[PDB]
Amino acid sequence: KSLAKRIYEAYLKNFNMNKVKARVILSPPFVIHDMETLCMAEKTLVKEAEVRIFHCCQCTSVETVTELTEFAKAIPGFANLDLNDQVTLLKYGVYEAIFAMLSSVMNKDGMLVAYGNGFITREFLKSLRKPFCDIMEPKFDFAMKFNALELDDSDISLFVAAIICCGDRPGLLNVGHIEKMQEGIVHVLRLHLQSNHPDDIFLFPKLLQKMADLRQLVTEHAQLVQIIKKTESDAALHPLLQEIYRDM
Ligand SMILES: CC(C)(Oc1ccc(CCOc2ccc(/N=N/c3ccccc3)cc2)cc1)C(=O)O
Repeated sequence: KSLAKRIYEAYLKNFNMNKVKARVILSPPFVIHDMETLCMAEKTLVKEAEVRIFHCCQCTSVETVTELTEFAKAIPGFANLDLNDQVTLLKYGVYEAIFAMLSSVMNKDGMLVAYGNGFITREFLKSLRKPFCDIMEPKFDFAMKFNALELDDSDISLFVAAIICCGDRPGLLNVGHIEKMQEGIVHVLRLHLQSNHPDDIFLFPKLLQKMADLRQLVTEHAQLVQIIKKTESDAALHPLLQEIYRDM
């Protein structure tokens, strides 16, 4: 199906980091396993260590939104939608996509950061004071079960495309058409999963469960976000991310 080929190529063009790239790397990355190694990484690769780390998260968040936006625009049909719908889908979709794609750079030990040249451990993140330690853990939890599906980039591209073109985001104008868009993408995905993962012909419905879990993961994230907004002064939230979260 040509739709699979376009989305995949759009995803390779638009996402600087992808799974095969991240796996080749994890197969020489710098390891932030402690403060001493944190500071060293802040010398080369990119105020409390905690809020520093947080700020780095926001930077990465913003870059990925930009890339998701550009990826969206390259999805057949997307640019032909009304603007308020292009905005709506992105608004409600970026964080599900972000956390789905975050899985590609996480193993049980930690996650790649600084465009791949850094690696921050899961443990070191958990050692952090509250609530900042509660930020990455649920994402690591999601990632482990997600990576267990062993999707590749050709799968993930379609999965992210489906997250984005989602007929049930609140406030859509042309729902009928967006439903059909999603149907077409979901269709490509299912068949693609059937040819690319014959060993689990029910991998498709499992990914639908993943979608549900992403919606719940993100909801919980926004709450922790709202907590950190009200706890820590010195942890300012980037106005772009703040706009994304507004009335979400
Ligand atoms: C508030 C915010 C930003 O929440 C999020 C938190 C995490 C993520 C996923 C990406 O997370 C990262 C965490 C740490 C990173 N550190 N990189 C370095 C580099 C050098 C030195 C120290 C750390 C990078 C990514 C997404 C969102 C949100 O709601 O957007």
